[PDB]
Amino acid sequence: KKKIRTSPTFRRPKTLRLRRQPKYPRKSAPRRNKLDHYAIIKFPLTTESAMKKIEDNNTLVFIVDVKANKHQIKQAVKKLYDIDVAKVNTLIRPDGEKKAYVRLAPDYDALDVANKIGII
Amino acid sequence: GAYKYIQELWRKKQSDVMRFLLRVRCWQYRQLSALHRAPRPTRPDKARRLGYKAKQGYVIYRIRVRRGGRKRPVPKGATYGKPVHHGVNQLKFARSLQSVAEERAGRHCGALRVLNSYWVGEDSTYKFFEVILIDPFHKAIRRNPDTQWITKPVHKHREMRGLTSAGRKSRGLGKGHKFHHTIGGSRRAAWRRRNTLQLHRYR
Amino acid sequence: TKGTSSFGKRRNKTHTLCRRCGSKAYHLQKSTCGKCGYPAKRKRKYNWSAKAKRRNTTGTGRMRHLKIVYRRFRHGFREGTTPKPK
Amino acid sequence: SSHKTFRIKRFLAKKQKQNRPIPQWIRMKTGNKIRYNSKRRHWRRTKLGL
Amino acid sequence: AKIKARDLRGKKKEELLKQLDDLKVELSQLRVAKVTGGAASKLSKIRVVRKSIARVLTVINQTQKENLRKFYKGKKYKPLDLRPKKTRAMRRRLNKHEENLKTKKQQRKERLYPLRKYAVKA
RNA sequence: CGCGACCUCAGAUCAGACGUGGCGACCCGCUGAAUUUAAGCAUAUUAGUCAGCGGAGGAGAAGAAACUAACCAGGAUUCCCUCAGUAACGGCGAGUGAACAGGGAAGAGCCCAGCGCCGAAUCCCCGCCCCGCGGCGGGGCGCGGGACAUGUGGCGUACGG
RNA sequence: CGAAGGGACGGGCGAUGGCCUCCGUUGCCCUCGGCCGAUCGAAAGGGAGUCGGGUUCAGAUCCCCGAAUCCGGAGUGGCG
Ligand SMILES: [Mg+2]
Ligand SMILES: [Mg+2]
Ligand SMILES: [Mg+2]
Ligand SMILES: [Mg+2]
Ligand SMILES: [Mg+2]
Ligand SMILES: [Mg+2]
Ligand SMILES: [Mg+2]
Ligand SMILES: [Mg+2]
Ligand SMILES: [Mg+2]
Ligand SMILES: [Mg+2]
Ligand SMILES: [Mg+2]
Ligand SMILES: [Mg+2]
Ligand SMILES: [Mg+2]
Ligand SMILES: [Mg+2]
Ligand SMILES: [Mg+2]
Ligand SMILES: [Mg+2]
Ligand SMILES: [Mg+2]
Ligand SMILES: [Mg+2]
Ligand SMILES: [Mg+2]
Ligand SMILES: [Mg+2]
Ligand SMILES: [Mg+2]
Ligand SMILES: [Mg+2]
Ligand SMILES: [Mg+2]
Ligand SMILES: [Mg+2]
Ligand SMILES: [Mg+2]
Ligand SMILES: [Mg+2]
Ligand SMILES: [Mg+2]
Ligand SMILES: [Zn+2]
Repeated sequence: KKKIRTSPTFRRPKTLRLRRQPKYPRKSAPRRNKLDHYAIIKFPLTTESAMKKIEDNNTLVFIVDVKANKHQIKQAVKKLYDIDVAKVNTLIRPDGEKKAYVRLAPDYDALDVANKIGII
Repeated sequence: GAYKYIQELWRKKQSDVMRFLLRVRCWQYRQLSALHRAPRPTRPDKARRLGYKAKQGYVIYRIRVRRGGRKRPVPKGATYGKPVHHGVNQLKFARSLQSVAEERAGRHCGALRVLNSYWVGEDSTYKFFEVILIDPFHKAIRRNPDTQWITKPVHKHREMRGLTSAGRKSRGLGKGHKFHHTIGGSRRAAWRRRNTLQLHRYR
Repeated sequence: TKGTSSFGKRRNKTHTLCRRCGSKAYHLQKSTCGKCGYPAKRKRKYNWSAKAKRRNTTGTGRMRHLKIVYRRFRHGFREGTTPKPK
Repeated sequence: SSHKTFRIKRFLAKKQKQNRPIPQWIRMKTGNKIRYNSKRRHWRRTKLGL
Repeated sequence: AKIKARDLRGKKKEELLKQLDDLKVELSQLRVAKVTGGAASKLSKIRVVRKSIARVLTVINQTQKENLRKFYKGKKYKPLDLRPKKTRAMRRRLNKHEENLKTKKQQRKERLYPLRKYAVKA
């Protein structure tokens, strides 16, 4: 009274949990983004079935890093080639690295983008 | 001083004043876990004539040890070969219960140094000890001589190498005609010296 | 039949590659490695096999860190110094 | 099998990049003592541990 | 046209990263020519650009690190990569100041009974 | 039926630290066989050894007598030479087996609790002004927190104080 | 043989950052509470929603073309 135990169980009461505020950072600097835009795209493919897909299917094809996802590939082509991307399909080859079929918008076409890159 | 009266009262363990305390504490210590920090020494005079000071960095742990002998870990009592080694039940372990109470305190508290330990009451089933632990990295200990010897890496896990007060009594080392077994530092050092064949250059 | 016709029923892996030490001895149902003993913290090592200890001891790998310490030992483990520029 | 985990597929990728002949210009270096690939593996004869 | 690391240590990060990221453009254009056959003069220059990126990033990572060695110059707590590395066993031992601490009873026998110097004639 | 003081416990991605694992020739603590020998074999022997487990260090362990000795006495511990294949142990069978003194290699001693006096005299932390860094300390402070009379520091230890 | 829930629109005391008229948050107080056992375990069990035509030397219910569909998000409302 006037406190009342309307339960047969003693539960542990909740206490004040407060956030950290350390006297020093454990690491001196944030680590550098070592998978940047130039580390996504390694080299394009210039095979006979890659040039056959640039013509008829309106899409580029690169060899990307194995760590990258379909969102980083869509942003790295958008940055260092100044072209817009509709969708990206990816596969990992039996060689070991990952192939990316980046499809352009219907505005652009890959035949006058591969001229600027120089793979043609 | 009033430590001289506590020293004589703990020599009266069968008196009606002291058998009452050693039963109400043994009841209290039985209802807790086997590893349990005490907030202060139960015996404040026995602790301090074994190296305890009331400074920061000296902690006390209460250890509960099952008493009795050492039953041999063999499946269904079958120790094969030569009936001299058919003994299973009436076997005794080489270290004492206080030596295996210090070892269970320092294995759980790996970041602490086991100084020494004392007795706080037994049972018929259990036996309770309190162990004096030292934190070797506190500035109240490392900035003090006569106690910074334990902050040296040669004193790590001294309860497991058998160099505390209770762990050393089971080694058989001392001066005398009785202690000829360990007359080179240990029983293994004396065995290795009298079983090497010294082969000089000139025989 | 215990001979040739019972080898044809073997199509179920018992072991696979382990995360620690990489040998193909990680037992799938026991959830343990038969080579390094990994679910566990301490590394499996026995003295009844002298040959099996000189196959995964210190030195048989790269020693990416200890070859630098063995070099840094020869100058007293010096740190934060610059070799007297021109 | 067509159903495979990523770290066994990466295992199989390494062991066909090193299932390769020796280059033609290795055999003209100073102090050669190597003429073919002594650890080259065929899929039919000698299988992989995995 | 070789960039050298001591030619770079006076130029700030607003013009190092401008000088860095167009080497990475230059490296990406060379790997384009590596898979189109290209030219042997443009294949030997891959290593010249790969080490040019490694040299600029070394000057950046060293200008940055010494500016954090001096931001924490004289503070109570430093980050773990700025405090010394030497050896784990050497970081646990007592320091220069508390190995030569002695009790007042220890430094009284040092001053009452010092070790003398003495020759003995024959 | 509140407010407090403590005591005993608890929570936290609290502030700052520390332990884990490897190697393992040497070292310490445990655990611990059987082949073998006895012309069989069970005590014994192999052997407190192999295998198993834990913990170290550049050495470790031991170490300043609850000692040896019975002398006209020696004087920490470790190592070597000798004692000595001896005293002793043993189906007194096979086998096992030290130590003291002596000669050398090194050579070093010390500290508590207690008993006592000394307004806790002591220590830890965090801010602070002044000097260094390069294993982060001294000097001063703060009617600034805390440990602490359930005993910190100084003197003092069996050779007496 | 454990003080094993760190959650909850709401209620509200509010420190209050603002398109401070409020309105998205925020900490604590009063209020309510067993997925009562961390976690792992099925490419044949349970498990929302893709099909037709065309296309390659080798890939497709995955690529093109054409028809759909599910789940989640919509505070600044996207209109009825
Ligand atoms: Mg895919
Ligand atoms: Mg027992
Ligand atoms: Mg026998
Ligand atoms: Mg034993
Ligand atoms: Mg390991
Ligand atoms: Mg076959
Ligand atoms: Mg094989
Ligand atoms: Mg003193
Ligand atoms: Mg913290
Ligand atoms: Mg025999
Ligand atoms: Mg025989
Ligand atoms: Mg026989
Ligand atoms: Mg024996
Ligand atoms: Mg062994
Ligand atoms: Mg260890
Ligand atoms: Mg070491
Ligand atoms: Mg020594
Ligand atoms: Mg020592
Ligand atoms: Mg004495
Ligand atoms: Mg003789
Ligand atoms: Mg023997
Ligand atoms: Mg005192
Ligand atoms: Mg619950
Ligand atoms: Mg699952
Ligand atoms: Mg399934
Ligand atoms: Mg299914
Ligand atoms: Mg097909
Ligand atoms: Zn393994």
